[PDB]
Amino acid sequence: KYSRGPFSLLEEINHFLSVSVYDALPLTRLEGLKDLRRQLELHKDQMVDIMRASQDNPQDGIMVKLVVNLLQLSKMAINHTGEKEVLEAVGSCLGEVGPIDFSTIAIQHSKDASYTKALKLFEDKELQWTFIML
Amino acid sequence: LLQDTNESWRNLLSTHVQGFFTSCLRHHFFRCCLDKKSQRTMLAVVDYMRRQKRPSSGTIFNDAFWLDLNYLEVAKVAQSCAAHFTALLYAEIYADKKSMDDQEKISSLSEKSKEETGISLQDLLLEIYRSIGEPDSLYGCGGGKMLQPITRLRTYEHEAMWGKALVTYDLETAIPSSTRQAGIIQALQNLGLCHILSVYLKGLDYCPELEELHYQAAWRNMQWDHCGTSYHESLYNALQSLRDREFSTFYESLKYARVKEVEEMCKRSLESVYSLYPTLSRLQAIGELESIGELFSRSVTHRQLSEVYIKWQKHSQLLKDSDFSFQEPIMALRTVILEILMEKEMDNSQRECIKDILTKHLVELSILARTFKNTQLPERAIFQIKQYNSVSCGVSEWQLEEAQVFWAKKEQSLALSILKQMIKKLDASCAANNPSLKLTYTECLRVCGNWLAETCLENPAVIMQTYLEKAVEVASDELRNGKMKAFLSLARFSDTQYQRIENYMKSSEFENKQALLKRQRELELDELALRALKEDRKRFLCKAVENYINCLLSGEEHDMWVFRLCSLWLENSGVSEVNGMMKRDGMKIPTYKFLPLMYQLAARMGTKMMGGLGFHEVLNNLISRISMDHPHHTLFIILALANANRDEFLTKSQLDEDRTEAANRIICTIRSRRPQMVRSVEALCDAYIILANLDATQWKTQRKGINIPADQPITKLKNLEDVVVPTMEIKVDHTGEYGNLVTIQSFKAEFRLAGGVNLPKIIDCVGSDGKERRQLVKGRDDLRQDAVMQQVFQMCNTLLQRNTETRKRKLTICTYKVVPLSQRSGVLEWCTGTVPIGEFLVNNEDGAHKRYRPNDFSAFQCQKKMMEVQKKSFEEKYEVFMDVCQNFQPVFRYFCMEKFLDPAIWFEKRLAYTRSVATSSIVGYILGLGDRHVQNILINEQSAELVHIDLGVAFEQGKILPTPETVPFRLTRDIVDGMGITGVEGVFRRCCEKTMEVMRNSQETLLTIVEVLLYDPLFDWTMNPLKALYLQQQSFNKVAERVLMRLQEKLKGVEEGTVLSVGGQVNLLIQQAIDPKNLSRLFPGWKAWV
Amino acid sequence: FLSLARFSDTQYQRIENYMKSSEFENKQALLKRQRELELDELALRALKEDRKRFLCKAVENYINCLLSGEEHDMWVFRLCSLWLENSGVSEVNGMMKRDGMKIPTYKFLPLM
Amino acid sequence: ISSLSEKSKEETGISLQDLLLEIYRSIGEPDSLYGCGGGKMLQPITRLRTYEHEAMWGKALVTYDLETAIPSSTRQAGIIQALQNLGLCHILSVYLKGLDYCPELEELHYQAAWRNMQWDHC
Amino acid sequence: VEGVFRRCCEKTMEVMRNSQETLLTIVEVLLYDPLFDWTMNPLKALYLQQQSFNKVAERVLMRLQEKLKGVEEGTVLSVGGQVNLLIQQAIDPKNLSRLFPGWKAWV
Ligand SMILES: Nc1ncnc2c1ncn2[C@@H]1O[C@H](COP(=O)(O)OP(=O)(O)OP(O)(O)=S)[C@@H](O)[C@H]1O
Ligand SMILES: [Mg+2]
Ligand SMILES: [Zn+2]
Repeated sequence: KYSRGPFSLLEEINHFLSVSVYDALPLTRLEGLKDLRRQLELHKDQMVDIMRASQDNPQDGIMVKLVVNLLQLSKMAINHTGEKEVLEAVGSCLGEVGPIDFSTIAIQHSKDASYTKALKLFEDKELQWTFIML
Repeated sequence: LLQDTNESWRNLLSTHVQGFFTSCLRHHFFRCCLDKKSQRTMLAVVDYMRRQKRPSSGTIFNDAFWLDLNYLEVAKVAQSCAAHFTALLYAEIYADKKSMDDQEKISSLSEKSKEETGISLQDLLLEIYRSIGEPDSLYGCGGGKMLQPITRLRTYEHEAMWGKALVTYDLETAIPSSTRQAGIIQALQNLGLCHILSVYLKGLDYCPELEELHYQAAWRNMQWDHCGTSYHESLYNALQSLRDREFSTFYESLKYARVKEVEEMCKRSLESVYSLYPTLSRLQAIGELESIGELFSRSVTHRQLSEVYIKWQKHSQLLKDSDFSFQEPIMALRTVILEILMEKEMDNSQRECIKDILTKHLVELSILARTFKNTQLPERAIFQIKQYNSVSCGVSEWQLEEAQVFWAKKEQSLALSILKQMIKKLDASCAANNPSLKLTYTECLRVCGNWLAETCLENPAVIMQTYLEKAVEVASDELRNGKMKAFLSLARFSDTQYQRIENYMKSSEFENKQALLKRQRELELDELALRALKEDRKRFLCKAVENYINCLLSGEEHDMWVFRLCSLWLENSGVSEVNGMMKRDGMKIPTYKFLPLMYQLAARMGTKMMGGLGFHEVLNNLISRISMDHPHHTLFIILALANANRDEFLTKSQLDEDRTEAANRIICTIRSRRPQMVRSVEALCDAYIILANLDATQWKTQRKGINIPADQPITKLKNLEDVVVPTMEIKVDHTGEYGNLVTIQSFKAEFRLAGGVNLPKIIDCVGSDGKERRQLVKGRDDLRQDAVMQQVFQMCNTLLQRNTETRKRKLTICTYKVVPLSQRSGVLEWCTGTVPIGEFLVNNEDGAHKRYRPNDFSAFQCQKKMMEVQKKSFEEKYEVFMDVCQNFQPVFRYFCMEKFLDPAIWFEKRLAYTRSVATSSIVGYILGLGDRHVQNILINEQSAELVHIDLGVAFEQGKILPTPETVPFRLTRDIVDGMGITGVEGVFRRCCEKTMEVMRNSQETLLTIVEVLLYDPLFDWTMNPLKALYLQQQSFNKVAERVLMRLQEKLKGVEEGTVLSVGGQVNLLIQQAIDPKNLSRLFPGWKAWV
Repeated sequence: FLSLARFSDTQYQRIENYMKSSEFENKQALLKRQRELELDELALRALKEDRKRFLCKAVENYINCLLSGEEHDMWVFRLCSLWLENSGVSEVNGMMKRDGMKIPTYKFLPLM
Repeated sequence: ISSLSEKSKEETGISLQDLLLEIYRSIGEPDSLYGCGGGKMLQPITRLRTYEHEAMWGKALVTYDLETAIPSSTRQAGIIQALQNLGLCHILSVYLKGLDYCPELEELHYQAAWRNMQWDHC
Repeated sequence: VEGVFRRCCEKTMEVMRNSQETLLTIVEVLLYDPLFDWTMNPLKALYLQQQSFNKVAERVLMRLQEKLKGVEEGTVLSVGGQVNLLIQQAIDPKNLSRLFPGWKAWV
């Protein structure tokens, strides 16, 4: 993983989200959650830099995206074998960010980019229904 | 529904769906209390149907009614399902449909909806806006239920009016006991009445929320005796076990609290970001407690405590813009943590370090509470500091903080007495020789001098000689910052005295006194007094300029004071001392700080006063150094100065020729430094000028793009790697490297036309990367006014971003780079994705007023009627305008409805639009902006924000025109309609108030900037008969003085001889802008009906 | 009566200040340097008519206020200032002759 | 005054400023109390008296709650007076009930009882 | 001037502020009196120490309005701040030294 150079806080969070793109079960994310918490608590000047960089487009902010991803992951962990272990790790990582002003009011859930492009490919209403059903 | 005929399916489905939604809204009955899954399924069905184009084409509003639905019930159901944004959208749709239906035949709509459907529109809107969490929107919800005690209490809690909330909670008994007692406890806690709260809780001993507040008070007051687990109960148990050294229970309780808080948060629907903040604050507090757990577990060392305090300070810096309601519990927990650690130390060496850490934390808490206009908490923190940090030396920073706290409470006598006692003790103890106490001594002297100047309790001579000059003389990053602050304070006081002495010399009283003696020892006495006054004025000027120069050297926080420094230098050009100190120490100022004033500094240069201390020589040296350090920011301005009269040369006064000679000299110097870059920039400017002069009337009707003729030199230019794209904004670099910047590569062959009288040309410039930028090349037009107006807009944007309240709301002014090239030639950035509001609204082919409401009057009819009624009296104008407005309804609310189908995105874009309108209106009023017609305002399709263009008319020069402009800004019916159902109420009014407050707090900076701009010789801003005729198809010194006085009155709030608050001034501006009486008298080309 | 008189006086003073303002002089001078002249004449006549109407309403309500009671006898100064400045206005003189002569005489003593 | 006051305190043990403040407080003239100034104004009791003179009952209540070195009877009397003068009748009654767990204390209790029409207490 | 004097000055200035319109009307009536020669002339100036009228009257009226509103040196001031400015200007030894000897500033 650490080939071609080390990772910064922004790169670590991007890697965490990219891994989070596909998640079979919430319990498999415990070690990644612990590593993310350690990285967040180790570097906060880089967190200030990230917040400053995301000022221009607060909607695409990395920190609010990470927070909503963690919240969705905790939602998916309800009523499972590793419910409390995942919840503790999520709370541990959310304690690092704290109540930062994200300059957003609307939570934007992650949406697949390929799905939207595939929908745009079809120009007929009947074809789109076929694609979605298949 | 797609293949439905005779509307049988439509009627059946509409009836059944309406029955289902009505059944969902009951409360058992025969059919009620349906599961939320079915309600969500039906809401998804409705949302899917809303986004589908109907077979009869039409509009999005038409597409919303696939089925005949009562959207108020659907909105209420969506609100019950925690889908707040779609609930608001459906409520807006229902209101619009009800208005449209009524026109065929909020309070009135609310009572009607209550009469038939049993649901009040105003109450539903209030509930939705409360659930969303936006603070400004709550103000404009309605006025029907303002008298109810619950609404008043919620308003008081929102505004942190804790005394009013406490009084109302005590007074009202009809409120349920649980809510009443919870509010009383919260208000008592927020007022710092900890002992009163404890005794009140003891009295109540004669619901889970009561125990929750009990535990919160117990852990906040460190009682340690009051004994599913809740949050504050877990925190109290963890603190008790931490004191008892039971680490296992401590960690177990913290883990349980983490799990419970995260589970409670994730159980919610997670619609708005504002619902996440309290959970984040609680999790941060738990994390900090767990962090100190290990520090308590092992041996305590000074390095570990310093590191944990540094971590706390960094993570608090992360929370700079957070609300006080989220920062305060964390600070309280930190204070309790430090107090417990100090209690359980039993080691004198570490106890002193813990005491220092606690003192620093409490000073920071006092500062934070003062920044939020809170007064009880700073006093409590100072009391705690006194309790722990018992003082006998009598000199400390926390005493200065106590003086600041007392000043914040309007008790100026106590603060001044404390600060003077500190000053005398510092003077007696040592002659400012202790390195630790130098900063405190300087800060105390500076603050006391400023306070005495503010309260007018001491004469200027005593204040200058005893406090400010002494503070400068007393005075390593902290020392540098203190030096900068002291220099700024001394410069400001000297400038104030110099301005007072100059105002007296220029006043009418002085001239009357002089003329009285005009009609023998009296003349000698007058001459002596005049000489003494001139000497004092020169001394104050020299001191102010020197201290401004010193302030600019030692810091960067006060950079905007370069405007005042340059104004002082320019006005007193003939003074040798000012020129001498600008030559000696002024040149040591970093060059990038002069960039905002580059236009004025370049326009002021000449070749008349040449000498060792001559003004022109020093100015030329400064300009040369600035251009050498930042060639990308200044070369275009200097070259445009040199190429003022190159248009006629390319096609086929003493001040002007001196300016041209100076520009040529600077160009020669830069070319001697960088020849290739200068040559390439000159070639690019020549190509741009030649392109502008090209006739375009041949392809006037063409709109598909025109190939640039091969004879144009612009096509030949290729791979200019030493030239950056002129229309692209460049970040200022303190270092002069500028290694990685996008450079011009080529120009696309095709060019388009944007319309208008002069037919400007749009061209595409592909840079070093694949991206290309569209540029608008304008000929036979002056863009320097636009450039300076954009400079003003950038300064105002800096002011708005600096202030916390305007930074949180993202209040900004949209700007575009303008690069003037000659007297009548220039190039400016073309905004991408922006369409004029007039093009969207009153287009003849596919305008919004035609697609929606096709039975109303056309824009042509309205324009014809308003032009016909031009010659008649005011009564006829008013009657015709009212008749037109009756038959021309606003349509602009559909822009965001049709461009953004997602309710959350739609809400965000509408809020951005409202904030942009408020900021632009306030900023334009402050600058006296005019000619704000429909074609001069653009709206970005992606962001739904407004961009103001064509900045030629400003400083209230439109009121001198025939048919004068009688509105501060454009607030017509379409603009207000775009804001939503609430209109100007709510978000718009509060954003206007915030912007006006920021303008008021920075009146001196704005006044200095405008004074520098207006007195620029090349800035043509005064209205002339030729420009007046074109717009609608020395006296300069006194005009500028009158304009500056009017601007100062605007900034101070003086309207027609009466001083007004920010809210009152905003209320006056809004009512003047929306008044149909003023709108009827306006020019028909302004299109007030739109 | 006092409230109505005060509001009318405020409006009249606003129109007088605008007429005496430097912005009005600048607009007139700029126009000097032909439908614009006709529009300016119409606007000036309308402004003068509004000023006269506001002055008449203010004077009438001041006179009515002085008749009703003695709590606001200090406004005779404002009433007489309005009368003296607009001495050529026939309506003000008529109002002073008809209802101004029904005011008690002792209220005019301070500015005798 | 300050130099004279400190010299007099050094020689005869009497502070001129404090004596003047006591005399002016005994006289009763309101505007005269602002003439006396010095380092004694920062004492909590002087600030509380100034607050009560100006009827700034919120500041007086906050200061009475915050300061603990003040004698208990004076603290309780000031707290009760500030609570009553702010209209917080219910809060005052619950505070008095909590205090159950001095002749001035029962005097204030009787005043609150007759003001609040609490006829049950005897 | 730190006791009764300052508070009485504040009360009187507050009364003057609350009745700015009344005082302005009274002074407007007085200043336009044809027989009231309030303006200064060189004869009176020489005797004291051994149209333009409309402009000076308007300037005096606007200065009085500024005083009544509280605007000093272009800055709006509270009653206490204005009284503080007036007292410190009156007791200023520099202004007293610059005054005419017949005024007897030392007395
Ligand atoms: N920065 C810009 N971005 C996008 N469009 C622009 C910009 N500046 C000007 N335009 C458009 O260019 C056209 C003409 O611009 P103007 O500078 O207003 O020309 P003009 O001299 O004002 O003639 P007009 O507009 O017919 S009165 C209009 O359609 C404007 O909307
Ligand atoms: Mg235009
Ligand atoms: Zn039911």
